[PDB]
Amino acid sequence: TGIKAIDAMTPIGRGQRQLIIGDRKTGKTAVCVDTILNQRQNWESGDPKK
Amino acid sequence: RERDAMVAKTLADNKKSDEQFAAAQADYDEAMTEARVQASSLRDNARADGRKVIEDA
Amino acid sequence: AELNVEIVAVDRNIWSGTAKFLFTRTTVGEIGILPRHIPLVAQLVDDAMVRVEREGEKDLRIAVDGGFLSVTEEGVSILAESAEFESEIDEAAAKQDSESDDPRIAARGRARLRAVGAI
Amino acid sequence: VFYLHSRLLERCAKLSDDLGGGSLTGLPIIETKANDISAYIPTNVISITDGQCFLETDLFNQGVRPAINVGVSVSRVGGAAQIKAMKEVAGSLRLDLSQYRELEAFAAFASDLDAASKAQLERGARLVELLKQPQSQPMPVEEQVVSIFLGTGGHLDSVPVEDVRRFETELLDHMRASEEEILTEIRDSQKLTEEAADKLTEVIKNFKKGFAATGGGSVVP
Amino acid sequence: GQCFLETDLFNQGVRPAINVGVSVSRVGGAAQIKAMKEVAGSLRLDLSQYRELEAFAAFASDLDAASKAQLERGARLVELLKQPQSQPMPVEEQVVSIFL
Amino acid sequence: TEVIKNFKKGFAATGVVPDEHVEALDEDKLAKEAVKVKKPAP
Amino acid sequence: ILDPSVVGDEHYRVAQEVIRILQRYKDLQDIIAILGIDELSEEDKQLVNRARRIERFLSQNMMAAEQFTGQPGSTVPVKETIEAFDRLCKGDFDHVPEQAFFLIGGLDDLAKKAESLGAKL
Amino acid sequence: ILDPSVVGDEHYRVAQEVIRILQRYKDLQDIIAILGIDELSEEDKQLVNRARRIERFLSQNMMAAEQFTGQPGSTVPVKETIEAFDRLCKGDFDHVPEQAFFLIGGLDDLAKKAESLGAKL
Amino acid sequence: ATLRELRGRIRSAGSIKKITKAQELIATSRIARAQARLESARPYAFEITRMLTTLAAEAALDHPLLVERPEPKRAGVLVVSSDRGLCGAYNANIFRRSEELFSLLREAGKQPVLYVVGRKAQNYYSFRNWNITESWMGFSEQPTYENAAEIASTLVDAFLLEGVDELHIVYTEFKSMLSQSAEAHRIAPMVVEYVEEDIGPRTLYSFEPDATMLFESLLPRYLTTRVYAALLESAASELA
Amino acid sequence: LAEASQAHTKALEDAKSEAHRVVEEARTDAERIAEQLEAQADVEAERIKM
Ligand SMILES: Nc1ncnc2c1ncn2[C@@H]1O[C@H](COP(=O)(O)OP(=O)(O)OP(=O)(O)O)[C@@H](O)[C@H]1O
Ligand SMILES: [Mg+2]
Repeated sequence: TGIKAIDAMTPIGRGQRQLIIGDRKTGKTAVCVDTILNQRQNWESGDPKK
Repeated sequence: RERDAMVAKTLADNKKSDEQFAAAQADYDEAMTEARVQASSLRDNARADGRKVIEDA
Repeated sequence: AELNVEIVAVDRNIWSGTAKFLFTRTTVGEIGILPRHIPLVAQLVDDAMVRVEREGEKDLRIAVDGGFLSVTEEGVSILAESAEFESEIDEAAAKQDSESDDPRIAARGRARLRAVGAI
Repeated sequence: VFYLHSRLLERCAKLSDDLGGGSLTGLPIIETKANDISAYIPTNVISITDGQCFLETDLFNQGVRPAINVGVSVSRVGGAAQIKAMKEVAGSLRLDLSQYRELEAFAAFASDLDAASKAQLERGARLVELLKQPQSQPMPVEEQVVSIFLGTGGHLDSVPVEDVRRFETELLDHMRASEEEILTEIRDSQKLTEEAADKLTEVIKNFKKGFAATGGGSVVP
Repeated sequence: GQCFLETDLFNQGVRPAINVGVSVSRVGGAAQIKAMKEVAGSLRLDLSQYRELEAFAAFASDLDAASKAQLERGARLVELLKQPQSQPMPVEEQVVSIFL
Repeated sequence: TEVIKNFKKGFAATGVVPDEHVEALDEDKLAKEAVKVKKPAP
Repeated sequence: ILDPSVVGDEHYRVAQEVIRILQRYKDLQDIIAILGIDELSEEDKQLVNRARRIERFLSQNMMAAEQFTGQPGSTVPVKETIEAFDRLCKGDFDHVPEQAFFLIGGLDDLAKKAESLGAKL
Repeated sequence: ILDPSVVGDEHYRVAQEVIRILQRYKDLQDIIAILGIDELSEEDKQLVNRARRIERFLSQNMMAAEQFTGQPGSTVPVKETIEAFDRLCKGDFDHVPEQAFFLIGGLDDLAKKAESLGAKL
Repeated sequence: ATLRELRGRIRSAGSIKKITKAQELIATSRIARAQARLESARPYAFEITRMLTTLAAEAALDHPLLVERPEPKRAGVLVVSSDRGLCGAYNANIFRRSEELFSLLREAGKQPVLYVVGRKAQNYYSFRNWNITESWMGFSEQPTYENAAEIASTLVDAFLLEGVDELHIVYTEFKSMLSQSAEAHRIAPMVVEYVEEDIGPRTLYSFEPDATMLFESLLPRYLTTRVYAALLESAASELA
Repeated sequence: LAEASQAHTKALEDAKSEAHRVVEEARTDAERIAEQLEAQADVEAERIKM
């Protein structure tokens, strides 16, 4: 996810269902948008397994 | 008069000895902290005018 | 021979050991204790100093405040409000303390001077 | 409605090798009301998923951003979803923060605490300042490994807590410019072997003697 | 507006039991003669702030001189606003008493 | 203002340790600090 | 738009510090109510004083409230607000009483009401 | 069914003693964790060491760990368990090092471990 | 509605519980330290008592601090209480003991004059319109010898004189780590207690300049030592 | 005294030239940073171009 808290404390695998749950204006959309943006370098690699 | 002057200067130059010893660390730390705030004053100006050109470009 | 010396402050044991000779200054006059000596009770002068002399070391000079002194069959006991060894004294602080107008701190400073070998 | 959500979230799978080996990772978002995770739909989706990230407004206001409550957050997959380097440098992290959270009541009486207790207090403050992160600035896994190495190896005990973030930032900057080999072999081998740790420690010490705190003081041990 | 009456404030001796923190009038000074509008200008905000201060300072050992002055003034105002039942006052006497 | 000022001087506002009814301490519970002299002299 | 890129970094930093101070004050309020303010740290007592002055300085005399208070309203530019609350969070007004922060405009009205209460700034 | 009418009086006594010791250790654990270990008394230390031994002896070489370690699991009869924990609470093993109690079966395995770690009695 | 209020009250109680547990552990540590201080101050007290007894066995026991003035009119009561307030019945027990002492004094015609040490005693007595002669605050947590010296000096100078005829002290004796007893001691005038003979072929002491000068310059120091021990014991008791 | 004064100025110039070392390393890193970031700048410029 590119987020130290998640990637270190609550790691996410490939094939896993990770719930992002919060009150409101807590930063859930930001967490998911950063998880999306972090795959930019994996996309640049051109490797279909990455 | 010369003997009392002699050991008087003796304790006086022990005084001066460790005062010079302390001055060593004194302006050593002075010089290197100047160097630290210099090395970080530089390379922060660089980042700043970096953002200067990021935004005007 | 040697005599047991114990210097106790009001809230701490300042020193305790054995000695060869012990010089101080009672309100009545200076005095020197040696391993055997009459049982005695006395009051040190207000700016007293205590020089302990030991066999294999250098003599230990102490400044004492409001002290009392008693010699018995067991040894010497010195009772102090406060005590300060020689290797703990700022002679300049004690010097400017000596020239105070308050008699108590003036005596404190004079004792701190006597310990360092001045005055 | 439980079926409505579980039928959707069970299609996120990791296929076997005879089906291609593809995968679909799910990140369902749930908005609670007044932190009531005991509501109906929150209960359903917490029951369904493989782990939860609880974001809170009280942590968000205290400056902890992302506001992830690491005490109640969980991942039932765990270390199987990590590389070796991150599994090593961050296996120390959970109970560090547990100790810090159970010690922070004594923040005003660190003089009365044991040596190890004050050590845990300072380390926990540093580690909490470590997990903070700006928005839209994700870091690759090698830089996260290096940052959590800073945290758990003890190389932050010399830096003021109000200087950790910047420190870490600048250090990574330095490492991206000067010593790219450490990050490169972390990325390629997925493990931080002892020699890379030696070179990293020396890099940290040099950067420390080059780094200037905000109070003017030093950061050198 | 609303004049919210409470049983706690009633038992404490505050009668009428109007809770000034939540009571309000949405017409305001237009519903007052000019004398009372100038005299009782910021009375409700002053009393709300006084109740807040007295709830904060409930256990504090020593406080500022201004906090103490505010506590005394707010108290005296509270005992000024109490009034028996079946005992009305003309608007001039109310003006004079709030001036006090 | 002046009416209030001239009224406050003549106003009679209505503003000593209490009893507490506490019994007397036993005269032997009060501890006595003594000089323990070693010469028997009744 | 409370974002470092939209409102600038000084605006954002001051807002975040105000919010952090007020959140810590809200966390302490119950302890203060039960055990009293003297059981806190000196760190926390300082923070509580600053937070009460901040909570009061956020209030303002509005133009549409002259009917409820009789006092005309005021306008505060955004730069004056940022500077004022920066000084508040740093602690430059820890000597001015809690009042004189209550229902005023910018910094000059703060000075005026502080001198009306016997204080500098 | 931890009731004397089912398991027996001695089983109940031993279980209640173990629970009392572990609960007292749980009471002392926070003062240990904040102030340090010999801030405590020496009665408290005697109890803490006994409790560490008891808390570690409740572990076992489970049959599920044989696939990872090769050594077969244990099956301790309830009588031997009662005897072992009675002796542990009496203090008959307060000298054996703590690591001798991790993942073992009955009393004989504890003895063999103590011997391969240089202690007995 | 009251669900929000109930959850808020649960959070409030949790905060209070955290704070009180922290305070309990802190008090454990601090009473360890206070017991250490008391035990280390004990030896000087023992030895000054011995020196005083061996001075009094051969002196003139007519010091003002040793004679019970005929027709005592007033007694000085020093009440040693705490500043911080999270103690239990500590100040409460102190005040009930001092009230029993006041009734004892008034059943013998002595109007008590009141000196206090701490803030809680000042609250208790300022609420009851008492007239406290002199107060002392801010050192009930870690009392030092200079505070005891000041207190004892003012006390003996009010005794030797607007002037009192005996000095009492009400403090909490510390014992057992579970015993904290508010006790009333009479520190002046001292009763003299011929103990024993314990003098056979024993050698007589020598006094410089004489016996009575040392006795009369050592007695106020003894009273100050006793006041210091009282302050230390009351501090350890407050922490318990 | 001779010992202390010679050690004094020895440490003095040690400090001075090592400070030159650190600050010249700093200026090289400064030019490096300017390089990389301006590269980023106009490679983002062309992003918005397309
Ligand atoms: N890591 C972060 N650091 C600083 N600010 C952040 C961070 N994450 C989010 N924010 C800020 O928090 C605000 C709310 O973020 P976001 O919109 O992601 O929350 P949300 O869960 O989508 O709330 P909602 O769905 O109710 O709008 C945003 O304005 C964003 O600027
Ligand atoms: Mg959203």
